[PDB]
Amino acid sequence: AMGIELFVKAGIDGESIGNCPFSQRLFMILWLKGVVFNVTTVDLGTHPPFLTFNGDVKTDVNKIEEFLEETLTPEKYPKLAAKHRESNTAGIDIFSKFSAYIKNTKQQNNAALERGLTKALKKLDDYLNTPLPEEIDANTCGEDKGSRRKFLDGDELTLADCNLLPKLHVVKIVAKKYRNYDIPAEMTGLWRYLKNAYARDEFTNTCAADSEIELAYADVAKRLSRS
Repeated sequence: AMGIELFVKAGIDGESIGNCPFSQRLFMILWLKGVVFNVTTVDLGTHPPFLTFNGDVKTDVNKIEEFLEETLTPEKYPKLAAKHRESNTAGIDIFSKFSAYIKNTKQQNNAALERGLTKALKKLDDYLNTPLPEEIDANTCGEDKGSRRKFLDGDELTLADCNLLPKLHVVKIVAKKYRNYDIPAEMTGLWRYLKNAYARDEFTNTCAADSEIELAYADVAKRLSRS
């Protein structure tokens, strides 16, 4: 549990944080562990973020996640794994539906691709509004018999949030910029969750700027040119 050097994507100015949900994932985990670590922004290009632990390189973000959760343990470090399996699968198809949506150039497919994104957002909204069994037991449910928990697994950030929140933020920023798409406000559980994340330094201070996320997709997101 020493000598941790994180390497994340650099923004256009060479110093600030670039757009990379996987970089922010690892940045959030390390921060939420309370471990001492340094972070460096580098070009990276198409390469994934990575870290060194006591001078040994660790690669592959999912393997890095397991290594950190197994190496930084109680009592000195908190366990961050979600306790509910549904927390690990909630929202899993959102990024892929968003990507297919912003990449299509045919106006004929836009409505179906938008409904697919909206539906995948709605399943995530349902999970965040359905009370977890401990909330029902604790009678901590909202007056509407709905969940008021702050994040996927409970009121604490878990590894599943470190995965999903960077991607969901990118979806919000990019779908708005390049399709004028708004995550419906009636998705109150999804919006409660995003705003809970925006209120936490661990997300906000590891986040790439709005302009950075939008510019990073300027070649990826396509205009509805063809019919």
